[PDB]
Amino acid sequence: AKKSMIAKNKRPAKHSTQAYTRCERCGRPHSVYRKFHLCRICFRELAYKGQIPGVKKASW
Amino acid sequence: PRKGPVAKRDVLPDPIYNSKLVTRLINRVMVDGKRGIAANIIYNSFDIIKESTGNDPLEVFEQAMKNVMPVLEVKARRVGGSNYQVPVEVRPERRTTLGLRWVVNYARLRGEHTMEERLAKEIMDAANNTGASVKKREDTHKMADANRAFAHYR
Amino acid sequence: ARIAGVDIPRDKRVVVSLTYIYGIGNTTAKKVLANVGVSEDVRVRDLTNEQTDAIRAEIDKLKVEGDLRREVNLNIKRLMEIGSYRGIRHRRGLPTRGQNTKNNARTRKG
Amino acid sequence: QKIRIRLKAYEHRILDQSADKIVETAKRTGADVSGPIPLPTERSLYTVIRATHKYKDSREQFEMRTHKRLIDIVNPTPKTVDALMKLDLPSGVNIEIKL
Amino acid sequence: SLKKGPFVDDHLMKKVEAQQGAEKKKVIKTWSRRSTIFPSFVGFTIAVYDGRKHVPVYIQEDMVGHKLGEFAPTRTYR
Amino acid sequence: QVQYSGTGRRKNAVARVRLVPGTGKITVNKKDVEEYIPHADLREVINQPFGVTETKGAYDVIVNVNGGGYAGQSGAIRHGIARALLQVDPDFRSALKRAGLLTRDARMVERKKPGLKKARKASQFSKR
Amino acid sequence: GQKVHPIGMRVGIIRDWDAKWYAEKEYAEFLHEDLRIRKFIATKLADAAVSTIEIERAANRVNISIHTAKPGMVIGKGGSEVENLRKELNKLTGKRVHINIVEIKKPDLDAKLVGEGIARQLENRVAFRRAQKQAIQRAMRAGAKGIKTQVSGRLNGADIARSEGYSEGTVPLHTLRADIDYAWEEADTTYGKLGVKVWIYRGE
RNA sequence: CACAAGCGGUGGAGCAUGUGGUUUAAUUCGAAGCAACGCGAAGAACCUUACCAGGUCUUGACAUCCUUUGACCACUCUAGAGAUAGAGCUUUCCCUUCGGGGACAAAGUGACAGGUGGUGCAUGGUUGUCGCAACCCUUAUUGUUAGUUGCCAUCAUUUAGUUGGGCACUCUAGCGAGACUGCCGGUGACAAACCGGAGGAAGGUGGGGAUGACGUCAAAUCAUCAUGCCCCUUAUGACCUGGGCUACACACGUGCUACAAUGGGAAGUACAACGAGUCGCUAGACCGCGAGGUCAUGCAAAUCUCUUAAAGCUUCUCUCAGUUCGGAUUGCAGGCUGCAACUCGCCUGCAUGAAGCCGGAAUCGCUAGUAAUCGCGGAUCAGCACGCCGCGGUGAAUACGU
Ligand SMILES: [Zn+2]
Repeated sequence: AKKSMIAKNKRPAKHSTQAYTRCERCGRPHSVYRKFHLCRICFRELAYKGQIPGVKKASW
Repeated sequence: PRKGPVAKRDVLPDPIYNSKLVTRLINRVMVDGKRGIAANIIYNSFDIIKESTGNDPLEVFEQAMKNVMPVLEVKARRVGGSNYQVPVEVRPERRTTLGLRWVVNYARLRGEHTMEERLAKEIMDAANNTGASVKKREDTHKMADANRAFAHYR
Repeated sequence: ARIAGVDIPRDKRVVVSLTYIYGIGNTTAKKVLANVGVSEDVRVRDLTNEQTDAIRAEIDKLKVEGDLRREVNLNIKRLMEIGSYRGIRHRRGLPTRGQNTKNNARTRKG
Repeated sequence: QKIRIRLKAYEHRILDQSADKIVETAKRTGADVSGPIPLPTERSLYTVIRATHKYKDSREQFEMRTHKRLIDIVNPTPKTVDALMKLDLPSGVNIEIKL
Repeated sequence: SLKKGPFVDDHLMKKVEAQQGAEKKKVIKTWSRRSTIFPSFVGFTIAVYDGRKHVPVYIQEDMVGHKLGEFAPTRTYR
Repeated sequence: QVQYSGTGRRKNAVARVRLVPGTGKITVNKKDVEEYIPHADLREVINQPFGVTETKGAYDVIVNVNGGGYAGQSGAIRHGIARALLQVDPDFRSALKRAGLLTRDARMVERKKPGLKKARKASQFSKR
Repeated sequence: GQKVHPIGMRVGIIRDWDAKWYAEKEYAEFLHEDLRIRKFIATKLADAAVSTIEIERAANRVNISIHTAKPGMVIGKGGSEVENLRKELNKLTGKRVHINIVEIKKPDLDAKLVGEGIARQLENRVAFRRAQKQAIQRAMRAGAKGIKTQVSGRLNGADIARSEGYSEGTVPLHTLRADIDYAWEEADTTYGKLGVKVWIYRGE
């Protein structure tokens, strides 16, 4: 079930400590960055294609 | 390694006595990279040596080193499924390596209330042909010059 | 005999020998010895019979005796005889605080 | 001194280009513009697992640098205000003029 | 540690206030295992849902600071 | 006055040293070098350039140091003192050059790699 | 999985970001607005063969530019289609938008165009061996240092999957100053999905 | 670093955590020699949540169409564990040529929706494992351009780099230089290459990163996402409260703390770097033994704060003991976040004071600022780290040989 849960995520929560983040492309609930609102492996996918401005591969 | 022999790891002679041997002795006492503690220990031990029935810490230390270092070590080897042991000579750096190693190891196991009361006492006992370090040397010389039997044509 | 309950050891300072009575830890010994004015001086108990009675009369104001073991015992006793989830565990030799029993009972169950 | 700029960007090429634009069009009509002083270039770091299901022990790391540049203007004139608040190029560079 | 007043639920406290008059009934059936045992719960018989059933628990006096969940376990070992 | 200035770097620490004729002494950050680096004997590492060249006095040394640890910012002080001595007379660039005392030590802290416990220490393994 | 994305290895070295704006404290909203935009305008792209799209933005206006190979069939008769693009994009972004349409030259030398075209033959029951061959033939005639193609999946609409491609000229991948291009598309004939990849080397 | 030479471990003890096994109403699903087992999970009290027990709905929690049409609400009060139902002010034309279109509740109305259900042996995509060099990044030296919020050498001044002054020095960051067997000696087929020297901050791919060919294991993943075929459809779909995911006769892996004097305790004195901050980081003053609390202050940041680092050094103790070592377990009293800490959080104080005196067979990591040891920051996040990613401080032993 992953189409009712995205709907249930966007309605206002029943208590303060009941809201939680999800990805915005997919609905992945684990390991989302809250500066981009993207999950672990949409970040690595849109960093290539140079769409996220800023981000690039790091080496030092 | 496999390619061939390697360098020798130059050391920096300590400034107090200007003697690279005291540097290696400081490096062997030190544990966990706490070097100032090792330095304090060696200097207190030498103060204890000179103050009590001493002449100079370098002299008695060199003599103790001379009395402990080995001159005939054996190597246990494998041939084709049966293993033995054979004596061989001993190159110089290995000699001082072994000497320092034994002295520190057997001072660490003394049983007094300070590493200095152990180190000074042990290298004094060593500069007078006594102490488990000298007995370790003689165990080595006795293992050699006996196990030359199955070493005579190795 | 010695100064409280039984047998405060010899040869040690008072701030440490006073630990040996059930109910006196380390800061409690400090506070007791400070409400009177007794120091250690130096690594021995060479007190006076005024110092012993001094440090004896003040311990009476605490629960340092087999009057404390009674309290602890009857506490666990009240626990195990109502419901009780904590007492149920007290009766099995199992951790009574929530401890994910995979190894954490070798202390609690040997 | 009662007028000063701040410019942030992700590319020092565009950054220096626009800084020279403003400095040139400022000293053309006035004088005494303090140089484009460089600031210490913040950096961030993002580590991510590069596989969808397993294998934690192989990762890929990203970053995002943010270059900074400072310009202070000394003794403006009723023409510098005009000739400054009008030039606007380019797109992805932050400009923030505080008195 | 709710030193800003202990915690009951309104439904539970409503029911107990309503029966506070006369001799009491065993039908106080609430889920509510987070509530503490106020000193007025004595003598009643609360039914505490343990995830599967409604266990009854008789409130003596020694149980007066604990919670209602401490008297209805959930695991079923041996 | 006349003075001589040099800059010394070692392992995240940078020092700014000043040579000034005097009677032989060194103060760092408005304190005495006996108290600032009172460890045991690092001072006998600091006074080495005077020991090898321009033997051996007399200059008061004033330094400004910041960064690193107590053992890094003494090798840095030594570096700086040597450079300043070089500045006094260029004829010293041989005796100093023979005994090190003129080069920067480029031994920095190696960076940590992912999947490893440290820069090079790996996790514990089990063939089965 | 043992190759890096060739236009993510090179971003920030010799090529630029396809999204050039700087914002802080309004960054998530902007990124998802760009995603929405770009995921919408794949409507006309279904026929008009667009390749890239560059989003810039100002105080409250959003400057857009799209690279296509069909200028008239994307703007209208006298300008009756860009009108609709703007009046539709305003309904999403709630801002002012200004499309500045570019036109692409030499369209056979573009990774997305080539691969998307030679992934439309596979749907019309065409054999793959000559689709890729004619693709690299009409990519070399435009003048290119090298090209490489690859199709994957259930080939011929058959059983267990395999893969095969063809190469022409050199395509150096490890050279950072190389200016290579890349794209990955999909299609079906009747069975599952297929993956078509294409690399073109165009000097540096 | 495959053995050999070494240094420190694991296996013994307590605790944290993952897995098997058993148990259960459920202990959700995936990973299985190297290449599964602090792995997906970079955050299980409710949520997350797929699992279980009770209470509920059926064109539907979510999308399009067509018609009546059209502006939908939110707020208050009783019943209820809530889901929901019953009553109260009312969802009320924003285009008008008098003739239409956007948002939307209900209904009808069925096309239809919905599935973390199966098949990684039907697939795309994304990884693991065996495992050219240069162009790019960072670190080691310096010229020049620019001196604020950085810096203070030549001057007065105060609590002080603070305020007048200055951009010398350090620093920050744009653009350039510099390392090429490039010179000098020997070996060697005079060749490639190797050994030694000069000069220089650096010498022989200076140190480290990114970069992973053709292929191998029908290796991993329908549970990130897509998707061919099969299956469910008043239920395998959907809403709510409470419970597992944390159960414990045991077995295996990865870690943390110790078994003390190179130590434990009390007082004083020092020295970093990477990063984070607006309803966030908290200066300062006071109250509390403490964790903390109150009034208040600067800062959207080289300006203020998190942030006086810990090992270190100097004094005074303690004396080889299951102990002034060790800190498991239990009793009582508090604090903080949160609607709420029983199952099942972190922290504080007083009391208690377990095993453990260096660990067999066997087995692991590492070639230099490395091993060993010591702290600091942040992603995720109300709260919650012995795990993960980075940063710097002190700083070794050895490599005869295949
Ligand atoms: Zn995602």
